[PDB]
Amino acid sequence: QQPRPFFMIFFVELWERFGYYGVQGVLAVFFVKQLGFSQEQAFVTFGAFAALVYGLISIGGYVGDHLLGTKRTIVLGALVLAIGYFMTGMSLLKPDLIFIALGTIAVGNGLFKANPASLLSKCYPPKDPRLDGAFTLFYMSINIGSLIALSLAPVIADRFGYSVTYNLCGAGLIIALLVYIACRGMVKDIGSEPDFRPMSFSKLLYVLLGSVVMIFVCAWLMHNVEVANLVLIVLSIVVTIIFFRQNKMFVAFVLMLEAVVFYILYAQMPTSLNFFAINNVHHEILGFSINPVSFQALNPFWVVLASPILAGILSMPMKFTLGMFMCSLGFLTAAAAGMWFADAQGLTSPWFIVLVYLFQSLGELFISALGLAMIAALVMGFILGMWFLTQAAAFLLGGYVATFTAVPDNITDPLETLPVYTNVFGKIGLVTLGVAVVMLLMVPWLKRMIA
Amino acid sequence: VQLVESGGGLVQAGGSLRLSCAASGPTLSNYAVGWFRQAPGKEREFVAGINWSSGLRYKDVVKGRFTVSRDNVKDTVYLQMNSLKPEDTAVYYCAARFGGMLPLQPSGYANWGQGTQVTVSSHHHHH
Ligand SMILES: CCCCCCCCCCCCO[C@@H]1O[C@H](CO)[C@@H](O[C@H]2O[C@H](CO)[C@@H](O)[C@H](O)[C@H]2O)[C@H](O)[C@H]1O
Ligand SMILES: CCCCCCCCCCCC
Ligand SMILES: CCCCCCCCCC
Ligand SMILES: CCCCCCCC
Ligand SMILES: CCCCCC
Repeated sequence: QQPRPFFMIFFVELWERFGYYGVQGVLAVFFVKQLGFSQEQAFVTFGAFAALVYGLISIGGYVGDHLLGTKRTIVLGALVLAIGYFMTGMSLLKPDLIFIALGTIAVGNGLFKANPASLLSKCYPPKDPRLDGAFTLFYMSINIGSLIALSLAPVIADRFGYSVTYNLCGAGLIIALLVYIACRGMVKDIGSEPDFRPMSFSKLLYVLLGSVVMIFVCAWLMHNVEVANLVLIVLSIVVTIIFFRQNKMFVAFVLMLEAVVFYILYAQMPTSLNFFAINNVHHEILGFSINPVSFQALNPFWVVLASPILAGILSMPMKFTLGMFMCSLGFLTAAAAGMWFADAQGLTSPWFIVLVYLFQSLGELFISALGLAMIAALVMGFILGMWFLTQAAAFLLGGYVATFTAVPDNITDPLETLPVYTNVFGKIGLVTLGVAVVMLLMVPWLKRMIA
Repeated sequence: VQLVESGGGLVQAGGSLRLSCAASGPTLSNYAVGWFRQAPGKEREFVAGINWSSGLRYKDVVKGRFTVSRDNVKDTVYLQMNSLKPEDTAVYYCAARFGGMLPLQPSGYANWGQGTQVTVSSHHHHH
């Protein structure tokens, strides 16, 4: 059905994402049980980590495009990422390593993330009709790797320790790198322009220096979220006023403020929703005992199933509006399951969290795998900059929001935690319903501006 | 996923026993451990537990008599029972649930030991 380099890219993406979500699924619980962080500390440090891991993606697009070439930057990013995973496994020996290891994952991801997609677009003639389907399968590849990692990582951590799980993430990256090396032939004629000139050792050294410096800057920020907050505050307000001073661009801006809300909500899956499932949900579904942390796997699961269907099955503003209503419903559903459908002991049925994740993953499809491609369509390297910047700000804000659900380590009674989660999840749902409704109010004038 | 209790037995009113719960594969340190007891003709009830981060929960009748503690080098949880009374006579089960909650009902716990018999006899010495 598909070109030969498609399958290489599919499996490289699967394994890289497996490694990343192997870390993401266990990271908040690792902060709490292993480093002894309070839930508030863990939630804000996860917010900072995810902010860096996402805000740095623009660099890697630029480096693959103009400095080293897309194929070289895939190799470099995979190597830095694997190093980061093995470094995170090493930090169970040397705890003071953890932040440097996390910054190495961030920078690794920053270099790697944008590049396989770019490579994939180049495996097909310029408007080959199979591209829509090839990119849907690419997203499903991300989510198969993610599903395996989110399901299995917590089990592995429970039975073998974190060092083994982080090392297995590293291993997933080394097998992605091996699949790339053993299919190098498939992509000999596919790449960006620097890929085909000889490599510039000056630019390679510049990238390695910047990478290292930025590893240290990330480790610092993750250790001191209170100045990351101000760095991103002032950065946002100053790119706010650079933006404001330079009519289809005002559409990209409001679309971005809505993607911000979506990413605040997305940020809850490894933090507040994860601990909600730990604390206030039955850990038994269809008669099987599971690790509650594995519940995060319900999002990629619903994506893997829903993406072909939705591919089969207005324009830009309505799709974003529908995604926002869906995320609203996911949180109102969580709030309702706590308010009305809980046990005497304060525990709620896992089916309610299955529906929460279905809603949230529909929202993801409508908003997240759509905004970037067509925000560009409305619009350039500045908006790519400021888009990844606002999404980093969204993960910082998400960590701060998750802290309203943080449970002191001495609380043991689920009826004591149930009302906290339901208050926060319901207010998140009601605000995101308001936001979705003003989105819908604005959809017509938006659709006109896109003309 | 399989826990083994140890340390039950027969003791005179006012004596002590120490129950221990151990786990096989999963590190017990990620788990709230609750001790339940079934007395003849009654339902399992929550006696006492410790969660994954040293929060404790007790049934009112056993406060100031029972202590739950945790050794996370031996991956083991203890129930020290002092001032034992006849009504403490029961089968004691340890149970394990991931995380920091100790819910009161057996349904909140996925993993269960087989149970040790604790008998407290009103026997005392002759005066
Ligand atoms: C919706 C997300 C579900 C993801 C599904 C889990 C996928 C399979 C994981 C490995 C296969 C099963 O391996 C094992 O099986 C038993 C019963 O099934 C489960 O249960 C046991 O282990 C886990 C974690 O170690 C504990 O949190 C759990 O309380 C315990 O009873 C776990 O899932 C897994 O330790
Ligand atoms: C394909 C050629 C690979 C060249 C790798 C050179 C790495 C230089 C190391 C400089 C360290 C800062
Ligand atoms: C005292 C512990 C400090 C840990 C730092 C270890 C650095 C390892 C570099 C790979
Ligand atoms: C295709 C090989 C890329 C080499 C990059 C190595 C940088 C250390
Ligand atoms: C852009 C919204 C920032 C909110 C700070 C509390």
